[PDB]
Amino acid sequence: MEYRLKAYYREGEKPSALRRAGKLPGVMYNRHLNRKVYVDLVEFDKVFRQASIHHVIVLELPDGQSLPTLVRQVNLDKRRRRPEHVDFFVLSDEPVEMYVPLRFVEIHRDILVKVSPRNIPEFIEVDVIGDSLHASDLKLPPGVELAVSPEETI
Amino acid sequence: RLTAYERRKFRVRNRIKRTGRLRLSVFRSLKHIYAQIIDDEKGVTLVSASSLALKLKGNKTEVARQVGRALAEKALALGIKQVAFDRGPYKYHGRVKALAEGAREGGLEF
Amino acid sequence: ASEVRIKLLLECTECKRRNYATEKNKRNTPNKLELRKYCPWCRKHTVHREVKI
Amino acid sequence: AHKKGLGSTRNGRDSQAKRLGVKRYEGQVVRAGNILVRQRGTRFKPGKNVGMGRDFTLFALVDGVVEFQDRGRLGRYVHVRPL
Amino acid sequence: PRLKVKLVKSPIGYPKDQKAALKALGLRRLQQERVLEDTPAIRGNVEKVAHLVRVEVVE
Amino acid sequence: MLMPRRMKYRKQQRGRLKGATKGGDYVAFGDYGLVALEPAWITAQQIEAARVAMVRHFRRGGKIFIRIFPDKPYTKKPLEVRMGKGKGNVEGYVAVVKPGRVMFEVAGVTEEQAMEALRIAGHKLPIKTKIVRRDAYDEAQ
RNA sequence: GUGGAGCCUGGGAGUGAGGGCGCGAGCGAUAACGUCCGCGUCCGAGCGCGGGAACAACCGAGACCGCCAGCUAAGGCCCCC
RNA sequence: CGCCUCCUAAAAGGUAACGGAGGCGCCCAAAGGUCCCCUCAGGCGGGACGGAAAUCCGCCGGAGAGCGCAAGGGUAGAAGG
RNA sequence: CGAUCAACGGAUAAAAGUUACCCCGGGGAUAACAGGCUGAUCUCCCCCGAGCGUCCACAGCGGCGGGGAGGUUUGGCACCUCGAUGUCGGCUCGUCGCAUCCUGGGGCUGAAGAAGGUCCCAAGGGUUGGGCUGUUCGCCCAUUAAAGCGGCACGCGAGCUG
RNA sequence: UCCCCCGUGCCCAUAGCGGCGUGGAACCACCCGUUCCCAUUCCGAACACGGAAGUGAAACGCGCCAGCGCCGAUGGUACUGGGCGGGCGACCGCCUGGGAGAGUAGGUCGGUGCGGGGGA
Ligand SMILES: [Mg+2]
Ligand SMILES: [Mg+2]
Ligand SMILES: [Mg+2]
Ligand SMILES: [Mg+2]
Ligand SMILES: [Mg+2]
Ligand SMILES: [Mg+2]
Ligand SMILES: [Mg+2]
Ligand SMILES: [Mg+2]
Ligand SMILES: [Mg+2]
Ligand SMILES: [Mg+2]
Ligand SMILES: [Mg+2]
Ligand SMILES: [Mg+2]
Ligand SMILES: [Mg+2]
Ligand SMILES: [Mg+2]
Ligand SMILES: [Mg+2]
Ligand SMILES: [Mg+2]
Ligand SMILES: [Mg+2]
Ligand SMILES: [Mg+2]
Ligand SMILES: [Mg+2]
Ligand SMILES: [Mg+2]
Ligand SMILES: [Mg+2]
Ligand SMILES: [Mg+2]
Ligand SMILES: [Mg+2]
Ligand SMILES: [Mg+2]
Ligand SMILES: [Mg+2]
Ligand SMILES: [Mg+2]
Ligand SMILES: [Mg+2]
Ligand SMILES: [Mg+2]
Ligand SMILES: [Mg+2]
Ligand SMILES: [Mg+2]
Ligand SMILES: [Mg+2]
Ligand SMILES: [Mg+2]
Ligand SMILES: [Mg+2]
Ligand SMILES: [Mg+2]
Ligand SMILES: [Mg+2]
Ligand SMILES: [Mg+2]
Ligand SMILES: [Mg+2]
Ligand SMILES: [Mg+2]
Ligand SMILES: [Mg+2]
Ligand SMILES: [Mg+2]
Ligand SMILES: [Mg+2]
Ligand SMILES: [Mg+2]
Ligand SMILES: [Mg+2]
Ligand SMILES: [Mg+2]
Ligand SMILES: [Mg+2]
Ligand SMILES: [Mg+2]
Ligand SMILES: [Mg+2]
Ligand SMILES: [Mg+2]
Ligand SMILES: [Mg+2]
Ligand SMILES: [Mg+2]
Ligand SMILES: [Mg+2]
Ligand SMILES: [Mg+2]
Ligand SMILES: [Mg+2]
Ligand SMILES: [Mg+2]
Ligand SMILES: [Mg+2]
Ligand SMILES: [Mg+2]
Ligand SMILES: [Mg+2]
Ligand SMILES: [Mg+2]
Ligand SMILES: [Mg+2]
Ligand SMILES: [Mg+2]
Ligand SMILES: [Mg+2]
Ligand SMILES: [Mg+2]
Ligand SMILES: [Mg+2]
Ligand SMILES: [Mg+2]
Ligand SMILES: [Mg+2]
Ligand SMILES: [Mg+2]
Ligand SMILES: [Mg+2]
Ligand SMILES: [Mg+2]
Ligand SMILES: [Mg+2]
Ligand SMILES: [Mg+2]
Ligand SMILES: [Mg+2]
Ligand SMILES: [Mg+2]
Ligand SMILES: [Mg+2]
Ligand SMILES: [Mg+2]
Ligand SMILES: [Mg+2]
Ligand SMILES: [Mg+2]
Ligand SMILES: [Mg+2]
Ligand SMILES: [Mg+2]
Ligand SMILES: [Mg+2]
Ligand SMILES: [Mg+2]
Ligand SMILES: [Mg+2]
Ligand SMILES: [Mg+2]
Ligand SMILES: [Mg+2]
Ligand SMILES: [Mg+2]
Ligand SMILES: [Mg+2]
Ligand SMILES: [Mg+2]
Ligand SMILES: [Mg+2]
Ligand SMILES: [Mg+2]
Ligand SMILES: [Mg+2]
Ligand SMILES: [Mg+2]
Ligand SMILES: [Mg+2]
Ligand SMILES: [Mg+2]
Ligand SMILES: [Mg+2]
Ligand SMILES: [Mg+2]
Ligand SMILES: [Mg+2]
Ligand SMILES: [Mg+2]
Ligand SMILES: [Mg+2]
Ligand SMILES: [Mg+2]
Ligand SMILES: [Mg+2]
Ligand SMILES: [Mg+2]
Ligand SMILES: [Mg+2]
Ligand SMILES: [Mg+2]
Ligand SMILES: [Mg+2]
Ligand SMILES: [Mg+2]
Ligand SMILES: [Mg+2]
Ligand SMILES: [Mg+2]
Ligand SMILES: [Mg+2]
Ligand SMILES: [Mg+2]
Ligand SMILES: [Mg+2]
Ligand SMILES: [Mg+2]
Ligand SMILES: [Mg+2]
Ligand SMILES: [Mg+2]
Ligand SMILES: [Mg+2]
Ligand SMILES: [Mg+2]
Ligand SMILES: [Mg+2]
Ligand SMILES: [Mg+2]
Ligand SMILES: [Mg+2]
Ligand SMILES: [Mg+2]
Ligand SMILES: [Mg+2]
Ligand SMILES: [Mg+2]
Ligand SMILES: [Mg+2]
Ligand SMILES: [Mg+2]
Ligand SMILES: [Mg+2]
Ligand SMILES: [Mg+2]
Ligand SMILES: [Mg+2]
Ligand SMILES: [Mg+2]
Ligand SMILES: [Mg+2]
Ligand SMILES: [Mg+2]
Ligand SMILES: [Mg+2]
Ligand SMILES: [Mg+2]
Ligand SMILES: [Mg+2]
Ligand SMILES: [Mg+2]
Ligand SMILES: [Mg+2]
Ligand SMILES: [Mg+2]
Ligand SMILES: [Mg+2]
Ligand SMILES: [Mg+2]
Ligand SMILES: [Mg+2]
Ligand SMILES: [Mg+2]
Ligand SMILES: [Mg+2]
Ligand SMILES: [Mg+2]
Ligand SMILES: [Mg+2]
Ligand SMILES: [Mg+2]
Ligand SMILES: [Mg+2]
Ligand SMILES: [Mg+2]
Ligand SMILES: [Mg+2]
Ligand SMILES: [Mg+2]
Ligand SMILES: [Mg+2]
Ligand SMILES: [Mg+2]
Ligand SMILES: [Mg+2]
Ligand SMILES: [Mg+2]
Ligand SMILES: [Mg+2]
Ligand SMILES: [Mg+2]
Ligand SMILES: [Mg+2]
Ligand SMILES: [Mg+2]
Ligand SMILES: [Mg+2]
Ligand SMILES: [Mg+2]
Ligand SMILES: [Mg+2]
Ligand SMILES: [Mg+2]
Ligand SMILES: [Mg+2]
Ligand SMILES: [Mg+2]
Ligand SMILES: [Mg+2]
Ligand SMILES: [Mg+2]
Ligand SMILES: [Mg+2]
Ligand SMILES: [Mg+2]
Ligand SMILES: [Mg+2]
Ligand SMILES: [Mg+2]
Ligand SMILES: [Mg+2]
Ligand SMILES: [Mg+2]
Ligand SMILES: [Mg+2]
Ligand SMILES: [Mg+2]
Ligand SMILES: [Mg+2]
Ligand SMILES: [Mg+2]
Ligand SMILES: [Mg+2]
Ligand SMILES: [Mg+2]
Ligand SMILES: [Mg+2]
Ligand SMILES: [Mg+2]
Ligand SMILES: [Mg+2]
Ligand SMILES: [Mg+2]
Ligand SMILES: [Mg+2]
Ligand SMILES: [Mg+2]
Ligand SMILES: [Mg+2]
Ligand SMILES: [Mg+2]
Ligand SMILES: [Mg+2]
Ligand SMILES: [Mg+2]
Ligand SMILES: [Mg+2]
Ligand SMILES: [Mg+2]
Ligand SMILES: [Mg+2]
Ligand SMILES: [Mg+2]
Ligand SMILES: [Mg+2]
Ligand SMILES: [Mg+2]
Ligand SMILES: [Mg+2]
Ligand SMILES: [Mg+2]
Ligand SMILES: [Mg+2]
Ligand SMILES: [Mg+2]
Ligand SMILES: [Mg+2]
Ligand SMILES: [Mg+2]
Ligand SMILES: [Mg+2]
Ligand SMILES: [Mg+2]
Ligand SMILES: [Mg+2]
Ligand SMILES: [Mg+2]
Ligand SMILES: [Mg+2]
Ligand SMILES: [Mg+2]
Ligand SMILES: [Mg+2]
Ligand SMILES: [Mg+2]
Ligand SMILES: [Mg+2]
Ligand SMILES: [Mg+2]
Ligand SMILES: [Mg+2]
Ligand SMILES: [Mg+2]
Ligand SMILES: [Mg+2]
Ligand SMILES: [Mg+2]
Ligand SMILES: [Mg+2]
Ligand SMILES: [Mg+2]
Ligand SMILES: [Mg+2]
Ligand SMILES: [Mg+2]
Ligand SMILES: [Mg+2]
Ligand SMILES: [Mg+2]
Ligand SMILES: [Mg+2]
Ligand SMILES: [Mg+2]
Ligand SMILES: [Mg+2]
Ligand SMILES: [Mg+2]
Ligand SMILES: [Zn+2]
Repeated sequence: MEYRLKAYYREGEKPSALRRAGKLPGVMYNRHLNRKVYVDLVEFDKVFRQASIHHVIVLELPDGQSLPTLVRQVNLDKRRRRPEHVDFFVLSDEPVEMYVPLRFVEIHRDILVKVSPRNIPEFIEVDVIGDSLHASDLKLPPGVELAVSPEETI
Repeated sequence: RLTAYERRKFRVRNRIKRTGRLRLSVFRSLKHIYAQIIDDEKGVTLVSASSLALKLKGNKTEVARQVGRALAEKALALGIKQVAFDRGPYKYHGRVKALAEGAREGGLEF
Repeated sequence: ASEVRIKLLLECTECKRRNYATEKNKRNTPNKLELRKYCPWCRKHTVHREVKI
Repeated sequence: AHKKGLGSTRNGRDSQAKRLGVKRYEGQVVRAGNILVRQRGTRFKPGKNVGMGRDFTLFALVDGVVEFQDRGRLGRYVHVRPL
Repeated sequence: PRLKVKLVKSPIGYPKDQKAALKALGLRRLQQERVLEDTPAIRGNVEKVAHLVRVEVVE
Repeated sequence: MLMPRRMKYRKQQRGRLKGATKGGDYVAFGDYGLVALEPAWITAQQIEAARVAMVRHFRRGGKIFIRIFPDKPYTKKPLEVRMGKGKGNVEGYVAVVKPGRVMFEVAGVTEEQAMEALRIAGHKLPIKTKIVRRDAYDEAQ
């Protein structure tokens, strides 16, 4: 955390023309906006492989705005195994739900958390086959709330 | 989840409304009895009566017959003669029956 | 119809004319059927009795 | 030329098609008695000026115009509006 | 405005509703040009056989 | 060998085989997977063969996930018969498999153990395949 | 929308062995110039014409007659051509 | 080999094969008419004999019960009792 | 009211077989031969490398699975032929393919030599006489460098046999 | 005209489950009785009648809460009418028009007609 990605607005360009032009059709939304965007495909690839829906990506739209977003959806073309659309969720102060990784001192790689965008952690640390514990017994740093039923096995 | 009360009230009301007549609907509380003749095609009550409006008291049955005559009296005024009786959740008996007997006595056709 | 479920006529008990055709299960209903039915000849309702078809 | 014996199928029966469905659509002019819907059970329900026969057949009671109405949990009704 | 319509490709082997469309427009022989009104109902038949035909807007 | 324990109906009409796989296109459990590039009816014997090959390479180690199941009854008439007289008897089961499907996944093993095991498995398969590794695209689904 | 359109009454039929192809299914073996239906097409009856080496049904195109005239369609433009 | 239900059947109807699965050749004197009333299955907790399951009580429960018998449709605002 | 007229639009009130002693009218609208299409089955060739091979995956092998070729098997289908395309085998007479039996040339070998194994190239020539059976095939005898496998309408009955 | 309640419709869960708060003057309910009408396969529980001491505990009405339920974009995709190609096939691709389902953001603890009682 965190990363930056150029992002440009689109209106009537065909997604097929953009995809053929090496770009990634996408959308930007929250409670207050909704914009059709596109990122450059290769640029997005090297950010998302690291940022991966857990970590914040700041979009640098040409109009000067640096809007902080979380990737909320990536539809893939099932034949080619290539992304074909991205949902960038514009983060603002209101509390959001997101997936936070889990690093252990192994079912769930991450966990769903209700948090404010200020308090977005990088880690949630775990402890010490076949044994296992549940999300009930978990760390919960400042600002974060277990966004499931603790009946989840980890 | 419906109670037997609501099932009964739908059961008799469904059958009445199929005939298309103006519906003389009767509601009976522990104290008062109320009547209103209803157009279900327009969703409009055409004429009403009740012990609460007429400020009557005494024998609930004897009062029930009175609102029947009172409802009929005002009904014939506006042209309403034919009508279908709506006992809703009530047995055709006692207070409801007396109100029914009253309305006929005043000239309503049912 | 069957051997136990037999066809039968209904005869007006007042003018003796058979007016209706129907069936019964004679094991379940051994007694002769008696039913009020409208008799076209007597132009009125009347007791009708089962007879052999 | 060897010819291998063959078994047989126990199936091969089907019943005549019954030609069910709606017979007059919304906006069509009909005459009292016109059949409106052939159906099994009350897929559609008789609305205003529509009768229902012993086999759930919906039919018009007055000359007029057919109208449909989807009452949600109350069911789909067919109406005939007087001309 | 009106539509000048030239039949430039044979209906042989195409479905009958497309052959009927050509008839509604009065196109009977190849290379035949017809100027019809630019109504939505004439336009619908022109678009139906658009792969058979060449359209130009006139006046 | 795999097959349904019970079934509503013994015989299915033959499939069509159009379109990319409906689901199961992202790695869900293991680290590496084996992806179908062409459609096919994969038989239970093919699956069981690709599976044993990956076991004898993992020498009983690692984890193996099989994410296709042969539920489609496969029918064949007895030899030399004429046509007709009803449908042939069920002789086996296939899993419909379309391009993009993750058929197998492995884990608990090194990257070199898994790539080779998945390569051997694909030789047991009547289609072309492709080995994939769990990406973030996978974990976002 | 005036078309070898449509509706009504009546006279005369012939047909009730189809076939190929495209698409959609079943049967077959995700076989057959295979079989069986559905929508469409063509041959059938266009074994008349151009293309496809030759070739009913693939592509082009619906031959009233004549011309030692012109433009195009599929397909072609090194020679046979 | 006639009849019914489902699929095949390509979201009107219809649609074939020695295609995939079942059923009918009865029954009911109420299991028919009408009026009035009532509402299931199952889960859990409680209760002598008493059990997985008899009958009883509480709570939850929109219909997964029931509607003589195949299947489908329908249905407690009843077609069920 | 009397129908398992159930072959259920129900020929009579009333009805089963056989024909290699067979006949006629028709059909290549429909089977048997051969061809054709197809290639499940058949023959042959590959991919994978689990195991065998004391050791050693690959000298020789190749679990489970995967991909093809050919068109000599059995078939599937029913497209020319039922106003006839003679149908097994043999004899005679050839001719062709090569996935080669021998002879010639090679590589590898778990090739000391000799002798083999396996694969590659190679169709010029060669590829015996008998016993049994109608036989094809096959088994047997005695040899051999070898005693190949298949196509030609299961090559060849206006050439013979029967 | 506005607020509350009662009755009766309409939309057919954005209207529900659950949690909580709240209301008795009026209205409604429970309630007090079971002589009378009428009623229980037993039971005044229900249905019904005669009442008015009490209580809003239950029910109902009105609010607040998004845990469940329910609704749900935009964008992209699948598919597809019509038009064209590709592959031995299994199957794939282009143009033009149409365009889901899932899911994401998000929304919702109802809205409204008619009559009656009350209130300002
Ligand atoms: Mg930058
Ligand atoms: Mg990339
Ligand atoms: Mg999420
Ligand atoms: Mg008084
Ligand atoms: Mg009263
Ligand atoms: Mg009422
Ligand atoms: Mg009877
Ligand atoms: Mg008479
Ligand atoms: Mg008798
Ligand atoms: Mg044969
Ligand atoms: Mg044969
Ligand atoms: Mg033979
Ligand atoms: Mg049978
Ligand atoms: Mg059939
Ligand atoms: Mg039929
Ligand atoms: Mg049929
Ligand atoms: Mg049917
Ligand atoms: Mg319909
Ligand atoms: Mg009736
Ligand atoms: Mg409307
Ligand atoms: Mg209406
Ligand atoms: Mg053309
Ligand atoms: Mg053409
Ligand atoms: Mg064309
Ligand atoms: Mg075409
Ligand atoms: Mg076309
Ligand atoms: Mg059309
Ligand atoms: Mg012309
Ligand atoms: Mg012209
Ligand atoms: Mg159209
Ligand atoms: Mg099929
Ligand atoms: Mg499917
Ligand atoms: Mg197979
Ligand atoms: Mg099969
Ligand atoms: Mg079969
Ligand atoms: Mg069959
Ligand atoms: Mg698949
Ligand atoms: Mg493979
Ligand atoms: Mg890799
Ligand atoms: Mg990837
Ligand atoms: Mg999913
Ligand atoms: Mg004509
Ligand atoms: Mg004509
Ligand atoms: Mg004509
Ligand atoms: Mg006509
Ligand atoms: Mg005529
Ligand atoms: Mg005529
Ligand atoms: Mg004549
Ligand atoms: Mg004829
Ligand atoms: Mg015929
Ligand atoms: Mg035809
Ligand atoms: Mg046909
Ligand atoms: Mg035919
Ligand atoms: Mg065909
Ligand atoms: Mg041909
Ligand atoms: Mg074809
Ligand atoms: Mg095509
Ligand atoms: Mg089918
Ligand atoms: Mg095969
Ligand atoms: Mg054919
Ligand atoms: Mg074919
Ligand atoms: Mg076919
Ligand atoms: Mg055809
Ligand atoms: Mg032609
Ligand atoms: Mg020709
Ligand atoms: Mg010719
Ligand atoms: Mg011809
Ligand atoms: Mg030609
Ligand atoms: Mg030519
Ligand atoms: Mg050629
Ligand atoms: Mg040709
Ligand atoms: Mg021609
Ligand atoms: Mg053609
Ligand atoms: Mg073309
Ligand atoms: Mg033409
Ligand atoms: Mg002409
Ligand atoms: Mg011409
Ligand atoms: Mg001409
Ligand atoms: Mg020129
Ligand atoms: Mg050109
Ligand atoms: Mg040239
Ligand atoms: Mg030449
Ligand atoms: Mg030449
Ligand atoms: Mg030249
Ligand atoms: Mg028949
Ligand atoms: Mg029958
Ligand atoms: Mg249909
Ligand atoms: Mg159907
Ligand atoms: Mg019809
Ligand atoms: Mg036919
Ligand atoms: Mg069956
Ligand atoms: Mg049977
Ligand atoms: Mg009786
Ligand atoms: Mg019954
Ligand atoms: Mg009764
Ligand atoms: Mg208990
Ligand atoms: Mg017990
Ligand atoms: Mg039962
Ligand atoms: Mg049964
Ligand atoms: Mg049910
Ligand atoms: Mg018989
Ligand atoms: Mg007979
Ligand atoms: Mg017959
Ligand atoms: Mg019939
Ligand atoms: Mg007879
Ligand atoms: Mg006789
Ligand atoms: Mg006989
Ligand atoms: Mg005998
Ligand atoms: Mg004889
Ligand atoms: Mg003899
Ligand atoms: Mg003979
Ligand atoms: Mg003899
Ligand atoms: Mg003789
Ligand atoms: Mg003789
Ligand atoms: Mg003789
Ligand atoms: Mg003779
Ligand atoms: Mg003869
Ligand atoms: Mg003779
Ligand atoms: Mg003869
Ligand atoms: Mg003859
Ligand atoms: Mg003939
Ligand atoms: Mg033939
Ligand atoms: Mg025939
Ligand atoms: Mg023929
Ligand atoms: Mg034959
Ligand atoms: Mg033959
Ligand atoms: Mg033959
Ligand atoms: Mg021959
Ligand atoms: Mg043959
Ligand atoms: Mg021949
Ligand atoms: Mg082949
Ligand atoms: Mg082959
Ligand atoms: Mg084979
Ligand atoms: Mg090979
Ligand atoms: Mg070893
Ligand atoms: Mg070694
Ligand atoms: Mg093998
Ligand atoms: Mg193969
Ligand atoms: Mg092959
Ligand atoms: Mg093979
Ligand atoms: Mg051949
Ligand atoms: Mg052969
Ligand atoms: Mg060939
Ligand atoms: Mg044989
Ligand atoms: Mg053959
Ligand atoms: Mg044929
Ligand atoms: Mg012949
Ligand atoms: Mg001759
Ligand atoms: Mg001849
Ligand atoms: Mg001859
Ligand atoms: Mg001859
Ligand atoms: Mg000799
Ligand atoms: Mg030879
Ligand atoms: Mg060679
Ligand atoms: Mg040699
Ligand atoms: Mg040598
Ligand atoms: Mg050697
Ligand atoms: Mg040695
Ligand atoms: Mg040596
Ligand atoms: Mg070699
Ligand atoms: Mg040689
Ligand atoms: Mg030789
Ligand atoms: Mg001898
Ligand atoms: Mg001999
Ligand atoms: Mg021999
Ligand atoms: Mg032998
Ligand atoms: Mg030797
Ligand atoms: Mg030697
Ligand atoms: Mg010899
Ligand atoms: Mg040979
Ligand atoms: Mg030979
Ligand atoms: Mg040959
Ligand atoms: Mg042969
Ligand atoms: Mg032979
Ligand atoms: Mg033979
Ligand atoms: Mg021969
Ligand atoms: Mg010969
Ligand atoms: Mg001879
Ligand atoms: Mg011979
Ligand atoms: Mg000869
Ligand atoms: Mg000869
Ligand atoms: Mg000859
Ligand atoms: Mg002889
Ligand atoms: Mg005012
Ligand atoms: Mg209310
Ligand atoms: Mg309201
Ligand atoms: Mg709560
Ligand atoms: Mg309170
Ligand atoms: Mg409350
Ligand atoms: Mg109070
Ligand atoms: Mg107080
Ligand atoms: Mg008493
Ligand atoms: Mg309360
Ligand atoms: Mg929610
Ligand atoms: Mg909805
Ligand atoms: Mg949605
Ligand atoms: Mg959309
Ligand atoms: Mg697609
Ligand atoms: Mg399209
Ligand atoms: Mg379609
Ligand atoms: Mg269309
Ligand atoms: Mg298309
Ligand atoms: Mg092609
Ligand atoms: Mg293939
Ligand atoms: Mg496409
Ligand atoms: Mg596509
Ligand atoms: Mg499109
Ligand atoms: Mg579009
Ligand atoms: Mg949606
Ligand atoms: Mg979105
Ligand atoms: Mg949300
Ligand atoms: Mg949400
Ligand atoms: Mg809210
Ligand atoms: Mg809510
Ligand atoms: Mg509110
Ligand atoms: Mg309301
Ligand atoms: Mg209203
Ligand atoms: Mg008001
Ligand atoms: Mg006031
Ligand atoms: Mg007011
Ligand atoms: Zn009489």
